[PDB]
Amino acid sequence: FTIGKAIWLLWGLVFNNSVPVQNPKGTTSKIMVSVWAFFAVIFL
Amino acid sequence: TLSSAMWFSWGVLLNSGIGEGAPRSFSARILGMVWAGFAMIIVASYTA
Repeated sequence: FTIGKAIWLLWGLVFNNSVPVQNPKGTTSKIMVSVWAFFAVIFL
Repeated sequence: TLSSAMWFSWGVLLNSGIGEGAPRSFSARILGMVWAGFAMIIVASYTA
């Protein structure tokens, strides 16, 4: 259910929030995906 | 709206799509508005 959409979600996170993603799953991992977005906002 | 609100605000700090709720009053509207304003002005200042 998530093993396929994970690549799309995570690259959208590290790349640009141009496409909506079905991100909310396992709310505790939201910390990890947010620091992922932090990597994004420093790398760009 | 205690956990969802902090999650949304701290995702907005990172310009992330975390937090989908909308303000329930114009006061919350302006509050989140100025919060996001300062968030992006800080990120623009740092990139520059």
